[PDB]
Amino acid sequence: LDEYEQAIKRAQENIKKGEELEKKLDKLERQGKDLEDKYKTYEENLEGFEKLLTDSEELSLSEINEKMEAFSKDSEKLTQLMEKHKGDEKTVQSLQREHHDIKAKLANLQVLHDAHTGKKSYVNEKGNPVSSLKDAHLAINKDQEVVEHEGQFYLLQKGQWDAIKNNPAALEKAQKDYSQSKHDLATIKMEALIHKLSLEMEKQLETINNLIMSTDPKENEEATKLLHKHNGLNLKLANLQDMLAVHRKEKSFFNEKGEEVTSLNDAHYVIGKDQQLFNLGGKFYPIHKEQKILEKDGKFYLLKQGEDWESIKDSPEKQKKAEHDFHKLQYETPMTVKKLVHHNKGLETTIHKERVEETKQQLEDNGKEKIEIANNISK
Amino acid sequence: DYLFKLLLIGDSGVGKTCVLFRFSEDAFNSTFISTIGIDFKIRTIELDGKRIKLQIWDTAGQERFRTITTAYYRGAMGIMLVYDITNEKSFDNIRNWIRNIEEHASADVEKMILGNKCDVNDKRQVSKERGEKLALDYGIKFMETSAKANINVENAFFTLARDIKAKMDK
Ligand SMILES: Nc1nc2c(ncn2[C@@H]2O[C@H](COP(=O)(O)OP(=O)(O)NP(=O)(O)O)[C@@H](O)[C@H]2O)c(=O)[nH]1
Ligand SMILES: [Mg+2]
Repeated sequence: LDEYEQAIKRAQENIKKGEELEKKLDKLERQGKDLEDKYKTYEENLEGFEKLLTDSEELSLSEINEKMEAFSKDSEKLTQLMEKHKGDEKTVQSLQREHHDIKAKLANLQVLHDAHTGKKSYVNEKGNPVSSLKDAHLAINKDQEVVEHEGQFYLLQKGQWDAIKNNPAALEKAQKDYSQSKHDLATIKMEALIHKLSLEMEKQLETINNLIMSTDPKENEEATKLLHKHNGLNLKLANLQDMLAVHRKEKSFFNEKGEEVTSLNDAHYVIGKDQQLFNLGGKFYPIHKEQKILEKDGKFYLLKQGEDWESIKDSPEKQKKAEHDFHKLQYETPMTVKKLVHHNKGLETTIHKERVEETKQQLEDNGKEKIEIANNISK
Repeated sequence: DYLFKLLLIGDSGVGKTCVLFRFSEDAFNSTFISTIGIDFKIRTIELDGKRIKLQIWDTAGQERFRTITTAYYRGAMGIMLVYDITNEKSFDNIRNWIRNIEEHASADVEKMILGNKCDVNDKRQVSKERGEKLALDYGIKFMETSAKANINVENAFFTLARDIKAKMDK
């Protein structure tokens, strides 16, 4: 009948779901091995990080010049915009900031360049010439030297030691100059690492593309293996940005217990210089140092630390502002890169099995379902 | 058969990984799993009796993860710029995303703006009109989406594909 049409197509339905479901049930055996390789590649890169700040191959002179060329074509294009919005002071100021940073990026690359032409020389901790940046503590030039009065180091214009060792003021600005120079070199190193890692990552792009196009499924799956490596390098870049930011006192490292800490290795969190880690029963939120979070009647409020319920209890729009302010926190990731990766790993591992079973049932049901539409049609 | 490469960009938290997963697997997960770097999904749709394979690329929203994001602009045919209607900053930042693209992606790339999480009017901070105003200032299509409720997600991708097939057919 009508019914026969609606019964055959009531099993046309069921074999549509015997197949797009059995698709998922080995395609997940799939994705979990993917998940396995992904976190393995990630952890390798993370473990290999410290052992890369010291042992990475340097930027070639060619790479240095090429990255300086690129920055210059950015400083050029920056001024063009600066003189397009001439008069709009608040964007001209914005672009001046962007232009100043590039300028400083370039002064750093120039040090690297000057050392391949030296021009400048690398020097250890402290005084003596070295050949490799990994060994360098300072980069100085031809009319400067490092003297080591006791366990205390000094950076001065060459020869002028005698005009110095009897004036403490000048003993001081030269033990200061020394420090500032060690600092600047550290900055240069992190940026160099970042540039080096960037170049390496950009190169993998052509490759990844090919493996994707490749009709051979064996090659296709190899693009995913390679993406993991690509992203592993990105984990390293992220650490460096975080380090640079802390190094520049834009940010702060904190350990598991929200104690401020100096080094990445001890850090579980990384947040703004003017922020704190606020606890909401077993979870840290990055907020301003002079803010707090108040809970009342299952509601949450971000307020100045002065404020409390009384401050806003008669103001409705205050309350809603403090709730939107709190709501913006929700997807903040104050965690350190390594920590985030471990966090994400637990979340994905959990959810994978929560898709192992649900789909397994979804197949069990669709074969139970088979015993009904086979039943009806054989009538 | 055509083959378009699509790029999702936008601040962390706005829902890029989620609209991707709704369009590609028709699934949504509330659990925040922040994106560490690029990956892609694949979906073949049908426009004008012709197959269109969509190769769709997710990116990392967190600043520390976007050092080389401009390098991904290469050979993107379309770019969805995503923000969160319940987060004004994420919306303000679209200006910068847009600029960054003008400077680093071909002037030819197709661009759609998506105000995601439109299923959360109880926490809205950006008016749908501010949305379309912005999109009109820049001359790019616009649309409010929800990856949770599956609102306008097929829509957004079909439209963007359309505008590429258009320009490409001719
Ligand atoms: N209510 C609602 N929640 C959503 C929607 N889209 C995403 N979310 C939620 O918002 C969070 C952020 O989603 P996600 O896709 O990870 O955003 P993202 O842009 O990928 N972040 P990142 O750049 O850091 O990877 C997740 O908790 C997700 O469940 C939506 O349309 N509605
Ligand atoms: Mg994402």
